[PDB]
Amino acid sequence: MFENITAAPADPILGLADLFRADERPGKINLGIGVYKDETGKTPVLTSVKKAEQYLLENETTKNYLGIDGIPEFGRCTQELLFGKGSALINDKRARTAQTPGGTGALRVAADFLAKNTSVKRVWVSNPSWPNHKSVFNSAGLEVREYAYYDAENHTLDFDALINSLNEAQAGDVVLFHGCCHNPTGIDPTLEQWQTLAQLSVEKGWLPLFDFAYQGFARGLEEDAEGLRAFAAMHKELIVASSYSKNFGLYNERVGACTLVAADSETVDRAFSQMKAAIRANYSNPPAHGASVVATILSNDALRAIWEQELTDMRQRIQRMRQLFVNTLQEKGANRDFSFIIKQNGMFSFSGLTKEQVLRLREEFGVYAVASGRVNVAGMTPDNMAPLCEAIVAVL
Amino acid sequence: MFENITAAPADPILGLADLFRADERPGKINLGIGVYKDETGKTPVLTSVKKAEQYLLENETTKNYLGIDGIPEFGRCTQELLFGKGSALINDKRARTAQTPGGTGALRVAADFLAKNTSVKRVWVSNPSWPNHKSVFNSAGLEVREYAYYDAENHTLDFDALINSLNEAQAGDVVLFHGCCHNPTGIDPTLEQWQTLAQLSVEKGWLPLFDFAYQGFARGLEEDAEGLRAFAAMHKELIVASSYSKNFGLYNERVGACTLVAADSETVDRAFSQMKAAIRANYSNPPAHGASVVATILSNDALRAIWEQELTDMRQRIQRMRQLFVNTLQEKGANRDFSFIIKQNGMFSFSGLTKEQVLRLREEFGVYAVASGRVNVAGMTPDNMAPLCEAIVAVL
Ligand SMILES: Cc1ncc(COP(=O)(O)O)c(CN)c1O
Ligand SMILES: Cc1ncc(COP(=O)(O)O)c(CN)c1O
Repeated sequence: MFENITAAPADPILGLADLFRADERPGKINLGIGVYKDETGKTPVLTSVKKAEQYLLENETTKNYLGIDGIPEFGRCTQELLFGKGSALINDKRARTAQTPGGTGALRVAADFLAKNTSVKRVWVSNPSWPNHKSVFNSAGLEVREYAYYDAENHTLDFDALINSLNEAQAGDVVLFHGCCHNPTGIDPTLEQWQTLAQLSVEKGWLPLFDFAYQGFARGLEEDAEGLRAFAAMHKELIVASSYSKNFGLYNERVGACTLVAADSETVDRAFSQMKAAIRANYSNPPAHGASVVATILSNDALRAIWEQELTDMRQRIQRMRQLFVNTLQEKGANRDFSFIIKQNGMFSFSGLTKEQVLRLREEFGVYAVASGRVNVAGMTPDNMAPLCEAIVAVL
Repeated sequence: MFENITAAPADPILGLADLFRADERPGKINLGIGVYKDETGKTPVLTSVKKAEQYLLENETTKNYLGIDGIPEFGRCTQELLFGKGSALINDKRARTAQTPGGTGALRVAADFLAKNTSVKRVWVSNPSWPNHKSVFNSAGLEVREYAYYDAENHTLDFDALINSLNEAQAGDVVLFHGCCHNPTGIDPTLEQWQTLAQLSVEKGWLPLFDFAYQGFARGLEEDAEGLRAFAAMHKELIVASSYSKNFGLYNERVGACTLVAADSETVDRAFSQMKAAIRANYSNPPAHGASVVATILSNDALRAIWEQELTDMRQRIQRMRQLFVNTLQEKGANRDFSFIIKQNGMFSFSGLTKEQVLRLREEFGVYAVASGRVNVAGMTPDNMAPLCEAIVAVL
């Protein structure tokens, strides 16, 4: 049965990682990483999370299965983060949330749900995006089409190209939007651009699918949800796939959510019953520990305050590295302005380096980025910034 | 897009559960439950698990993502449980294990892997089986066909009917086997019957898929794997979907494994690369906490001993209830043979009650079983056995 199976394509991520580990040079630097690191180069467990885990160790008396949609408090806390306390969507019971194994798990549940219960055949994704978006949607039998996004000359949102691309989208297509901190570019729509897109989406009959993996890493929890909430105010229907992997530092515990929104409570409940069937046929019901930590923290005033400040510390450290990177580069020698780095949001930015410059940075200087030129600014520290920048300047 | 979606079918499980909850009668009894309960009617966190969770709280310093296939130690320990320490499959590196979100997650990964990378179109499942088997395989686009299994006259394995049924299976079809503790019947092949089936499967070109959710609940860890190991000795290729939900009491942490076996190490590694691709496009990588507890316990002599004895305590309590149920039915005036209950394995048995008897049980006596007559003998205790049996005798 298995003798003729073709090996999966290479996987550049695992990948880049292995080469970096094998590298014997001082002082090699990994900017290809996909997680947050603090100023010491570690990805610690958040203190709020440790405190919550201690509470669960002390208080859990069973591991009995959760419901298919997971912990109810997790679902309520999730909708308040997405839509805001007092949102009409919440008041009108127009939204149902399933706890999922990570943001990826939410995307796949959304995809399976749409493939089996609607006429959706196609999902529009930005070029560039997270590379697993195409894999997830194709796995459910959905075609992925790309829309233009990045102005490589100005390192900005090519808004005109975006709108032009998306005019090829038919009514009933899904259009995926990164809620904030676009991966890989760090370039997000302004609020006014979000509002324009919301209006266009209504007119053209798109189903919006928000991928919200970095809430809190651009400007703040509420600010980062402005775009989503502009869409929510304009649409009867939408889906949100959110993730707590980065903003709770809970990557490996697989903590995310798929939130379904419809015109009213009867419609969303009926539709959500099929979303639950899609979950049942995949992993049956979701892993408690990470989501329980999230619910425990979000619903406790003391823990939530500690967590919100840890998330603010992460957001602020990323911003300090963006500033320190620009200063260190090019007040000391470099190319057509790197100030675009200060305006971008989240852990990631395209550096503007070519695939060959990136290879030369790996081979000659032991500095690792992804072939697209994406760098994770949280892999930067005050201590490694000077050598990093000296290497970059050398390949310009 | 969602206005015309059809509601998912009713869900008899949630279902039975809700009706039971709402029932205001003493002394209602729930035998429809799908988990272990101890003699006090609780489903505790195992002590070994609590000890491991304390160790992880003390020692974890990151939640950074696991690899796609999860914790390596979890994989090694899983293969030793399945195949035995010193198995040729292990020595010859013919097996690859992915940590998955529960046994359900393992089944879905197997199904996606098979649908996308092989010519498999059909999976044969016993009639009866766990009702989610059909949903999982269908979700991946695979047809499910049923083979005969249960002799309702003798409360035994209808081995002739099984073999006759399966002769309609074509070469290249998947045949699913429950490894031990068949759900819902508690009826397992004898070792000689497993050996006959292993020979037949080789001759007919079936791909065996073992669903191994109750290792340790029939006779013991090694004994319960005899059937699987008889197949492993005879086949180049097979898949195992195992679960740690029941035997570690880790239901909601979603802890299972999908183990792929091929003729040699080159073939299994190449095929496993596509199994990892199937995982990546689903939930990306698996939840650490439950599997880490399992690896921590299995790889530590002290914890493993505490855990093996807790599992033995569960197996033995189930056996004591089987005996007490048969004795008490006799003593309450059932004038018929229930001795078949003593020979069946695991938490579940068909009581032999009709769907109407089961409804009458619920309505007149507040005793809840599944409509098929399946009862969970771990819902039985020395204290509730007499009323339970009085009610049953009353509807015979
Ligand atoms: C845009 C985007 N979508 C989804 C994911 C997947 O997140 P998770 O690890 O929670 O599955 C990521 C990576 N955090 C991402 O960047
Ligand atoms: C035969 C069978 N297969 C798989 C499962 C699902 O197990 P899990 O909860 O680990 O996904 C069950 C329920 N334990 C089962 O009885």
